[PDB]
Amino acid sequence: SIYQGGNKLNEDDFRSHVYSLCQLDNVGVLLGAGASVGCGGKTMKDVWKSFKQNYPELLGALIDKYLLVSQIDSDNNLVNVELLIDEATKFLSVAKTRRCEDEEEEFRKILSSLYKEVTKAALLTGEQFREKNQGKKDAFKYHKELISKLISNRQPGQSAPAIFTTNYDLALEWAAEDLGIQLFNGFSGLHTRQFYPQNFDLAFRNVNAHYHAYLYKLHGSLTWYQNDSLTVNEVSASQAYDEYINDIINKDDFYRGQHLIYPGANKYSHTIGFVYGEMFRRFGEFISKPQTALFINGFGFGDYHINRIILGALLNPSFHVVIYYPELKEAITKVSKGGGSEAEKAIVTLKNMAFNQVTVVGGGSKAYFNSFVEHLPYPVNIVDELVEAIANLS
Amino acid sequence: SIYQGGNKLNEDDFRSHVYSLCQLDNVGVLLGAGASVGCGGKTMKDVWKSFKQNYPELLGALIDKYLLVSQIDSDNNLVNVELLIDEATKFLSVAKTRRCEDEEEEFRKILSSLYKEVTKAALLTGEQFREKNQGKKDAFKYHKELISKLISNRQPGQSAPAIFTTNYDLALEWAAEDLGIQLFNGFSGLHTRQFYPQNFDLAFRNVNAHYHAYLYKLHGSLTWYQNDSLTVNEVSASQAYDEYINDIINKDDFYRGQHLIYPGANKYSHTIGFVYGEMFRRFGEFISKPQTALFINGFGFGDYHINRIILGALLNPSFHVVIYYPELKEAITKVSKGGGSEAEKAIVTLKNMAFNQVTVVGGGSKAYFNSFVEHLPYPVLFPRNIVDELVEAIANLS
Amino acid sequence: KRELNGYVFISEDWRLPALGSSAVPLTSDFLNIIYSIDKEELPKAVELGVDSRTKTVKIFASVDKLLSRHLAVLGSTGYGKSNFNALLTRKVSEKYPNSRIV
Ligand SMILES: Nc1ncnc2c1ncn2[C@@H]1O[C@H](COP(=O)(O)OP(=O)(O)OC[C@H]2O[C@H](O)[C@H](O)[C@@H]2O)[C@@H](O)[C@H]1O
Ligand SMILES: Nc1ncnc2c1ncn2[C@@H]1O[C@H](COP(=O)(O)OP(=O)(O)OC[C@H]2O[C@H](O)[C@H](O)[C@@H]2O)[C@@H](O)[C@H]1O
Repeated sequence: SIYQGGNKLNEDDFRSHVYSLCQLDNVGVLLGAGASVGCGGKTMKDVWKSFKQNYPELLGALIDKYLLVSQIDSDNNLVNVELLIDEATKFLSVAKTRRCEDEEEEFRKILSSLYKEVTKAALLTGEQFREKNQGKKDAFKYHKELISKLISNRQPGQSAPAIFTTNYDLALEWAAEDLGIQLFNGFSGLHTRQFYPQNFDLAFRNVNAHYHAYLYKLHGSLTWYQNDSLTVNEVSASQAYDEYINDIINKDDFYRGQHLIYPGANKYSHTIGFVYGEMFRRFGEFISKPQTALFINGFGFGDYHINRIILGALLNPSFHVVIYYPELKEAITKVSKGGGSEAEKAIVTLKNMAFNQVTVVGGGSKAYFNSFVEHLPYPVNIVDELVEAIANLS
Repeated sequence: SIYQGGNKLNEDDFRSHVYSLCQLDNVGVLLGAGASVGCGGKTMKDVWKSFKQNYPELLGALIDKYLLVSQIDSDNNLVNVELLIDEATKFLSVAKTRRCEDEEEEFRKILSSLYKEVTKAALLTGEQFREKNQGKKDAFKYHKELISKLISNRQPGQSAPAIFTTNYDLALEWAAEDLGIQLFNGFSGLHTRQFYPQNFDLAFRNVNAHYHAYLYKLHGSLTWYQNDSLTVNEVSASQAYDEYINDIINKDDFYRGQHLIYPGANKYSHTIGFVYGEMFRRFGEFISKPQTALFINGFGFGDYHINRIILGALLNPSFHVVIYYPELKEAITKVSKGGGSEAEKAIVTLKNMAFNQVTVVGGGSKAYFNSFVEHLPYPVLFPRNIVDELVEAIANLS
Repeated sequence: KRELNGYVFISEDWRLPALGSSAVPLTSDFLNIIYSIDKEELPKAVELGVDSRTKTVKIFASVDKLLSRHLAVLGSTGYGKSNFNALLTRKVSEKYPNSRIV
């Protein structure tokens, strides 16, 4: 269940260890696409397997003529969607630049289907996505508790909590508005909202006598786009749905070009890559400070750069990491024969090394998100009666 | 085997005495040509043997005609090579000025043979002298230990250790570069490196809430030369090997004039003698400070000026010295019969004289460089790998 | 103190630490070193238990002082009196079957 260098642990000692590590100067959590399935999300391999069956005709071209997908991974559903989209975008640009009508019209069809597939599972509410106060729903009962536990555990006169994520949905932002706190995502403005990297160095205070957290998105969001002005903008959910989401989902053929920013596409341009570079640099800088604690869950360890930066950061003897991996049993069985994928080697190797600050969890299903939020320390509804008073007069 | 004040001493008391001497204000060491024997070097006797073996026809011109070497010293292999080189670099200049062709032509061959024989014994690695990361090998395992030991015994606010040597090889630089320590040797610049005598008075500090030492070379180095500019330049090993070392080692007759600075040859020019003068003056200035402790290892006590300077410094009541000498017994036996050489007489006179400031260690194989490093103390809280595993994991991570 | 390549333990109640000495917490390695016995009688010991504070240190005991002198056990009812006797007898039998216990 719980391993650290080769020994077991119980529930109480693990809780005490978690509480001890939640007191250092800097605390940050890294989240992946696996933590969004508990509220209506889908796994990437689910998207791939639902895509190849829906468009069997297109799957032949991706493998036979352009050599963009390996057949073995397609059988094993080991295809990375982000890299596929990023590499497919530049083919269309090259075809347009060289004026090849056949290749251009062929490529204009695959991207529409791919974007329809990827954006279908990111709504999390269906048609009701364009409504108000979505954070009051049942599915977001855990996110509010996690945010409240993270904020309330910080001592006075200390740094603000840091949150990292990879999913490009609004699930983690819906709870913030209903809770009543302020999240600085690097943007500022209402009528014409723009991007300012210096926004990450601000803090509130009371002139006559506190709620703020920092969020980074390493792969963008659904509300970010570049409207031909060579500048980045942000809009609301209703505005985005009225602008382009509805047409993409409903219409069969609707593609425009290098206009949307998700899930990490159009990196070739020198204007869009700025955001990704800034976010990655800020992520790298954070884990290089002394007295830091890092929590990882729902990450498949498939990103080579993240693994490399994590491994290289362990040379500091004051660096702590907590990692969850529900599929450690199949990993250890696979590595016993000296075989497996790169992710298998990455996850297994991090156990047979000599360092007492590295924690690995392989409890099969013990490493789920609702249990992870439960493990956080907590202290040991008054507006519930005014509803009747409001209903009295209407 | 261990004498101080004319009385024997055991191992534990000696080890406790050595530790107490490392807490003084000033600490310095002095090394000789014997300290590099375990890394692949040679002593002066081996050099003279090889020279008089490989070039037997040239000994006649040196002994019978120009009266540069005596037969008795030649037989016993007790010839001062650097003094011979210095004295030979003068006949050539006189002959060149006076316009005597045959004398000018003979000394070119003589000096070419001498340099070819003396240069080959200092590379320490052979053809891999021009490669990189030479400090990661296992032959330099004890120099790093010595450097780490001397640095970690200094409390904050105290001075930095100083190292003196009479070698002209790159062992200490290679050892120090691997550890991540910066040595000051009075040179600055990269594309044009020059000699500034005032650089010996600088130290580092941090402004973000570092570690260094000093190195004095009393006889020069292989990477120092002067090229028609009336100034001294320093280059890396690769440039020296590609410029003149390869020609020196692998050519029949190839000699140039006042170009090389080692082992103290061209002292008749006021531009070159400045470096030697400053290097020797700082040594004499160092040992005149109160509360000073000095270790000696690998020095043959064949020099007059160093002996005179060391003897004079004992008049102060706060100067302590520790000496190592493998051949104490033979020197004691030879002198008691009325014979012996100058070094043996000097060391016996030092041993006999009654002082608590002088310690002499002699045991044969117990007075070597490897044993000397062991006596200095490890701090208890010094940590001791995982870094190799991390580097291998990173390298294998595609 | 530090030895040539290892460490030994000697205690005399007349040496005291100097003033201004820094204070540090103790790791389990130093705890292991403190209870270490002479290198001559290492394989002549019997395991006893593990401390409750760290639960990572092994406590041994040489046979010489284990059984040369006499002994007595004091405690309340059922608190490791008969259990300890049975366990110690079993261990000394396992280490040396030649032993006799009545
Ligand atoms: N309900 C759950 N609760 C907690 N963890 C879960 C749950 N369901 C699954 N997991 C874990 O969630 C993880 C998902 O495994 P993988 O299939 O590799 O994830 P992905 O395909 O979505 O992409 C993974 C990342 O790769 C990309 O680069 C992005 O960074 C993505 O975030 C596993 O550990 C599951 O056990
Ligand atoms: N492994 C060893 N460790 C220590 N000492 C050793 C070792 N091997 C030999 N020895 C002894 O180390 C000594 C080496 O003697 P030499 O190299 O001729 O003396 P120098 O280096 O002073 O000669 C250069 C001098 O020339 C100028 O005039 C300056 O005076 C220079 O110092 C012998 O006793 C060896 O037995």
